[PDB]
Amino acid sequence: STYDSLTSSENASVVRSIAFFGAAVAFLSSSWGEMLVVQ
Amino acid sequence: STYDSLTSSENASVVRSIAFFGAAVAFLSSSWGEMLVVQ
Amino acid sequence: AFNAFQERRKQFGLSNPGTIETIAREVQRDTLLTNYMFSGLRADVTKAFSLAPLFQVSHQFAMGERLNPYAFAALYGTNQIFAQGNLDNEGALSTRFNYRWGDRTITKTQFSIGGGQDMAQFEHEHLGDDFSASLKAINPSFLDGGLTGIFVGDYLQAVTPRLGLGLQAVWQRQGLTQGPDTAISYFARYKAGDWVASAQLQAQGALNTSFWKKLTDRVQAGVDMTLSVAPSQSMMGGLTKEGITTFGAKYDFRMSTFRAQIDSKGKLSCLLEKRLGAAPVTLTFAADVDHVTQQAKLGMSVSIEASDVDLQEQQEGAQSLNIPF
Amino acid sequence: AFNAFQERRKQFGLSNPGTIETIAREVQRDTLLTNYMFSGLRADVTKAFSLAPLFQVSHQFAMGERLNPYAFAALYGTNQIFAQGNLDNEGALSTRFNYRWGDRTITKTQFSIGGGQDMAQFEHEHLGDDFSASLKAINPSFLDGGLTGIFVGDYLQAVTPRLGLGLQAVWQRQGLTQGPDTAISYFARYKAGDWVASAQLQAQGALNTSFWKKLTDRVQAGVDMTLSVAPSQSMMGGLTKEGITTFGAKYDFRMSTFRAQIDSKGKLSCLLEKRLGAAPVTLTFAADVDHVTQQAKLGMSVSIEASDVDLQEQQEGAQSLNIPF
Amino acid sequence: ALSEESKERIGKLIDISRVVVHYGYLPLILYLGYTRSVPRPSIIRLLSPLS
Amino acid sequence: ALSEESKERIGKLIDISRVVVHYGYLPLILYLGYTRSVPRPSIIRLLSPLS
Amino acid sequence: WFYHKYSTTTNFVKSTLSFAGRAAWAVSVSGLLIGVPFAIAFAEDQNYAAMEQEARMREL
Amino acid sequence: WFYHKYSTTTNFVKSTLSFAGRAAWAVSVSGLLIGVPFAIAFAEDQNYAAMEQEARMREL
Amino acid sequence: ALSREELQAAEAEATFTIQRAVFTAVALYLSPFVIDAV
Amino acid sequence: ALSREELQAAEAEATFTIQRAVFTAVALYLSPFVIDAV
Ligand SMILES: CCCCCCCCCCCC(=O)OC[C@H](COP(=O)(O)OCC[N+](C)(C)C)OC(=O)CCCCCCCCCCC
Ligand SMILES: C[C@@H]1CC[C@@]2(OC1)O[C@H]1C[C@H]3[C@@H]4CC=C5C[C@@H](OCCC(CO)CO)CC[C@]5(C)[C@H]4CC[C@]3(C)[C@H]1[C@@H]2C
Ligand SMILES: C[C@@H]1CC[C@@]2(OC1)O[C@H]1C[C@H]3[C@@H]4CC=C5C[C@@H](OCCC(CO)CO)CC[C@]5(C)[C@H]4CC[C@]3(C)[C@H]1[C@@H]2C
Ligand SMILES: C[C@@H]1CC[C@@]2(OC1)O[C@H]1C[C@H]3[C@@H]4CC=C5C[C@@H](OCCC(CO)CO)CC[C@]5(C)[C@H]4CC[C@]3(C)[C@H]1[C@@H]2C
Ligand SMILES: C[C@@H]1CC[C@@]2(OC1)O[C@H]1C[C@H]3[C@@H]4CC=C5C[C@@H](OCCC(CO)CO)CC[C@]5(C)[C@H]4CC[C@]3(C)[C@H]1[C@@H]2C
Ligand SMILES: C[C@@H]1CC[C@@]2(OC1)O[C@H]1C[C@H]3[C@@H]4CC=C5C[C@@H](OCCC(CO)CO)CC[C@]5(C)[C@H]4CC[C@]3(C)[C@H]1[C@@H]2C
Ligand SMILES: C[C@@H]1CC[C@@]2(OC1)O[C@H]1C[C@H]3[C@@H]4CC=C5C[C@@H](OCCC(CO)CO)CC[C@]5(C)[C@H]4CC[C@]3(C)[C@H]1[C@@H]2C
Ligand SMILES: C[C@@H]1CC[C@@]2(OC1)O[C@H]1C[C@H]3[C@@H]4CC=C5C[C@@H](OCCC(CO)CO)CC[C@]5(C)[C@H]4CC[C@]3(C)[C@H]1[C@@H]2C
Ligand SMILES: C[C@@H]1CC[C@@]2(OC1)O[C@H]1C[C@H]3[C@@H]4CC=C5C[C@@H](OCCC(CO)CO)CC[C@]5(C)[C@H]4CC[C@]3(C)[C@H]1[C@@H]2C
Repeated sequence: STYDSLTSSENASVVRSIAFFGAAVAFLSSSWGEMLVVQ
Repeated sequence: STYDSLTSSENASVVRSIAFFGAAVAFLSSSWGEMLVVQ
Repeated sequence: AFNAFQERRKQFGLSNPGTIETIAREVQRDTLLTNYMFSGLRADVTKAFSLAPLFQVSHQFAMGERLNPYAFAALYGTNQIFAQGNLDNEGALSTRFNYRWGDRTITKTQFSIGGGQDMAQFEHEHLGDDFSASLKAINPSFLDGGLTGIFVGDYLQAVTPRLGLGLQAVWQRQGLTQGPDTAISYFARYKAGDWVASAQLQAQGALNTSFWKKLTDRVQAGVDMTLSVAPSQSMMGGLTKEGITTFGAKYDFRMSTFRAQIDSKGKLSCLLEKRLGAAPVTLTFAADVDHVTQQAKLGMSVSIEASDVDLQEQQEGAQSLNIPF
Repeated sequence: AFNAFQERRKQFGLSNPGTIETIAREVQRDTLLTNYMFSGLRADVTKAFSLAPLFQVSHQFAMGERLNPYAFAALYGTNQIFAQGNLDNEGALSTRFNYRWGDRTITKTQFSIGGGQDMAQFEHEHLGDDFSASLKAINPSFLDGGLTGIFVGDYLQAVTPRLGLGLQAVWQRQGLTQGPDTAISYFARYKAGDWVASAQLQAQGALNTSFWKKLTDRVQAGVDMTLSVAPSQSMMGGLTKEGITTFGAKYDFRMSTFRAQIDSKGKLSCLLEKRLGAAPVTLTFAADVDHVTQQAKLGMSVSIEASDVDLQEQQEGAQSLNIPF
Repeated sequence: ALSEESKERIGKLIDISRVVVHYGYLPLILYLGYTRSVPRPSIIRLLSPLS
Repeated sequence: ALSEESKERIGKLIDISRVVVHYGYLPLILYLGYTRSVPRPSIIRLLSPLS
Repeated sequence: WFYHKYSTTTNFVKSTLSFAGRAAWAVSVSGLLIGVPFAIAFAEDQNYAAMEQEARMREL
Repeated sequence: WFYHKYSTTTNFVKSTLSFAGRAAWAVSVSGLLIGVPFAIAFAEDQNYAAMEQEARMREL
Repeated sequence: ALSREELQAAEAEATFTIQRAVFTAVALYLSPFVIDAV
Repeated sequence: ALSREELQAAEAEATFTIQRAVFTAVALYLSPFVIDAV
């Protein structure tokens, strides 16, 4: 179905960029985000 | 006389380079060379 | 009856959301490196002659791929006036002149003369108690027999103490030979106790999103994402699509500031600012590595700041000197 | 009867003058930046596993205009043997292997394989009590029915405890299709208590002169000058002439080393090595500015050196381990 | 309304004004700073930072 | 003296030798270092500096 | 078809091994780009923090 | 020939003033290239020398 | 170039969008009141 | 390419210069003795 079109050449950058943003938001907004803090 | 030829375009780099070396040797070997020393 | 509205407004906890231009300052101005990165050597010698009025002079030297080899800059500012000017090597003058009408409203102005393209840019900014409005005009002109130039109207409203909505309307015409061009961009901003998120639906369909979280007093991190679409790059209809997202963090130390950032295109960047003890010098090391091509851009800077000001002599006035930057 | 000669030589105060290749080491190796300058980022991670035998491994990363992006290197050395080898990113192997025959004579060797051009180079160096001799062969071959390749014979003699004279004869033929090519270069070197001067009248008529003076235990300065001539570049006979002279100084501090240099072509260079406290890291900052074109080249390097050696356990052996570098 | 006669005069006025600030702007800034800075610096320091 | 029969054989012998060192040289260095270094490092450290 | 099978595997290992080479290089430099400047800056911050705390102890 | 005299001076002042501009720029950066790294290095050397000298006094 | 009638049409839309912008801008300015009414 | 006779001439000089080099090399090796004799 659509999962073939999801990885098309044109949608490559957009879908990759969205996923990276999605991970970063969760990473910062979760207890894992504390890993960046050093003291 | 020859002093005109001394500054010819082709002899420019050579004569300029000799003078700079001549000054540097005197500068380092002279009492002025101590200027570089900081303590 | 305008008094009735105000007495109703005060019942809420609303507060100024800032300007549309600053709707993503935390991510795109404080943490990410996009604005501070550079290449080649650079040096900024500055001297401050006073603080009330604020008077300041500074020379900037640069080299390498940073081809612009010199720029003299002077800055004069006071409670009502702020005037500044850069004069680069080729004689091009870049200026700035903001005049304050009152506590909240100022009338910025920015000219660029000489060089590639002359430009003028006026804008009247009003930082209301619970909203920000700003009408801007770029290279305005009526001499062509009618209104001409780019006009921008910003607006940002606080709807609930956390959330702020606003839009930026545009209007432009490059000569009376053609019809005008108009666009609208919608903006939103949400600020919780420790994190701030904002979005921007721009004219071309491009969407920009950002997220900033303050992990601790010394550590911040934020991520921004840009999506865009262009018309039929395939030459056979359709629309091409692209996007990029960057993640970065800023660390504040006692005598240093460190920022790191990585794009979605494999480009990793780093910037370190160190202040040398009691002296006013502040080195700046900026490195940028692209992992796809394995090429690297490198830059170092040294900023000096002499001064002839007895700080406590004038700092008492500077603390309250509301220069209209 | 050769013993009679020795009993006469010992009467004088002569001593080894070094080698032709090192006749200007003080100026062109210790003080001037020519061999240490670089561009773009760089890093060298090294680890030492022992000192007797000396065993060592190191990786080198580089970027920017320093395009060579990686090079693994291993080093093994002992009283009799020293073997080393680099393996760059494209697989090209650069090696070295020196075997000591005795207290004074070592047969070096150096191969380059893969990459641009395959090359082999042998040389049998003898460091006598009052002279240095060396016969070198580059890409030697007899398979063309006759001797072929490049052969170099060095020789440097002490005539009086301060002055050293010597010459470097060459002989080469690139295939039996043509006659051989030969040349001779004359060398001189004078050393006083505090300064050293050396000249090199090379084959092509080019002349190289140098001067090194040790101002104090921590400060040195030297100047070298090069003159050269090429055949009738005007296309109407005659000879074209050119030359360049550089002046540089090196400052040794407790935890740093600083070198500066200026050419005769208006090119100013600088190199700062700083070692970070007790840790083994050492930062190297190299900048280069050409005032004629106002362009600048910048480079930063970080060298790390871990180790699994109890220094006092093996240092006593290292101080006496005469590795034939 | 606009007319050709007015257009040429106003057009050059902007050009005259454009060149006036292009040269005389920074000199105006330095004049303001030197005249009314809290201490009036000796004129030598003005354009010689980090002497 | 040289002959066509001898030249071809010696020519490839060098070529065989050239490839032998091109690959096996560094492994020979690491072998010597790992085998007879004063302390024998744990093989993990050998090619993982600054672990 | 012995050669055809041989070529495929050699191409596979050449690809992944080359990929492993680039991945390892990228990680190592990216560690140095952030590792070296950060450790230098961070080391100073700890040094000042200990010193000021030590100063308080002397005052107390 | 009023214009010819005027042109020569304008070309002269432009040439020398431009030359004065380049010379001033070259001196300023050349001072920064050597001045900044050297002063940073030299400052530390003095700091260590005073510290070790101070250490000797305390040991005495 | 463009025809006279089309120029009027283009300007007709351009004012409309700006007219649309202000209408929305006023809506936001009045928005907090309705939120309080919830 | 070069003619046979010229090749011999080129090699004749090449050996001479190398022969010249060694003769000079021995001269330097013997030079310290004459300096002492002054
Ligand atoms: C591929 C992997 C590559 C990795 C590369 C890593 C590189 C890391 C570099 C970190 C640099 C850093 O911050 O150092 C900065 C260091 C000093 O800092 P420090 O030693 O802490 O100071 C002292 C710390 N005390 C107090 C603990 C002792 O100044 C330098 O070096 C010199 C900087 C010279 C700047 C010259 C500017 C010239 C301007 C000219 C205008 C025309
Ligand atoms: C989870 C962590 C955060 C995110 C992240 O790390 C892990 O995830 C990694 C995935 C990486 C991408 C993977 C694939 C490629 C394709 C390559 O080739 C394009 C075709 C042509 C060139 O156009 C060459 O054939 C270009 C590079 C790119 C886009 C990578 C970029 C960096 C990325 C985004 C990295 C990013 C830092
Ligand atoms: C006493 C101190 C030591 C010596 C020294 O400082 C003072 O004296 C300075 C004189 C400088 C040169 C003057 C004239 C030029 C011509 C210019 O233009 C050529 C034509 C074209 C390029 O070919 C461009 O138009 C090229 C540069 C050059 C050669 C200067 C080089 C630097 C020099 C050698 C300086 C050197 C460091
Ligand atoms: C902190 C970060 C964690 C994530 C990350 O490190 C640091 O992990 C690395 C893995 C890397 C990829 C590995 C393999 C290749 C193959 C080849 O693809 C282009 C074809 C080439 C010709 O063959 C063009 O020259 C080279 C590039 C690519 C895609 C790398 C891209 C950068 C990547 C994504 C790096 C990424 C930034
Ligand atoms: C996998 C990808 C490759 C790039 C990367 O991840 C993604 O690889 C990670 C390695 C990290 C460093 C590891 C060790 C240290 C030492 C520490 O020294 C204080 C020690 C102690 C003193 O009391 C207090 O911790 C300071 C921090 C530093 C330099 C790390 C910095 C971030 C780095 C460079 C990370 C970088 C983003
Ligand atoms: C993944 C990779 C693993 C290797 C690596 O990360 C990346 O691991 C990190 C450890 C770092 C060092 C830790 C400590 C300090 C001490 C400080 O000393 C001045 C302060 C002074 C006050 O008293 C005390 O020294 C100077 C900096 C230095 C030497 C660091 C340099 C960079 C290093 C070597 C990094 C290295 C690149
Ligand atoms: C420590 C050092 C002491 C000496 C030194 O500073 C620092 O003193 C500076 C004076 C400089 C020159 C002044 C004027 C010009 C005119 C113009 O000549 C090329 C024509 C141009 C087109 O007009 C090409 O673009 C530009 C270059 C040149 C010759 C300068 C060269 C560098 C010089 C020699 C500098 C030199 C290094
Ligand atoms: C004319 C050409 C232009 C370039 C140049 O000449 C040639 O201009 C010179 C200016 C010099 C600096 C002047 C002042 C200082 C301050 C001092 O700070 C410790 C002060 C005190 C602490 O107790 C002990 O003195 C350190 C040295 C430094 C930076 C000089 C460095 C060399 C410089 C850069 C010279 C450089 C070669
Ligand atoms: C011709 C030009 C005129 C201007 C100029 O020369 C050339 O004049 C020089 C003065 C220099 C500074 C003097 C002192 C120090 C103190 C030291 O502090 C860490 C040590 C710490 C130990 O306790 C105490 O601070 C860091 C370096 C710094 C700030 C110098 C930076 C470069 C400067 C600004 C130079 C500048 C370029």
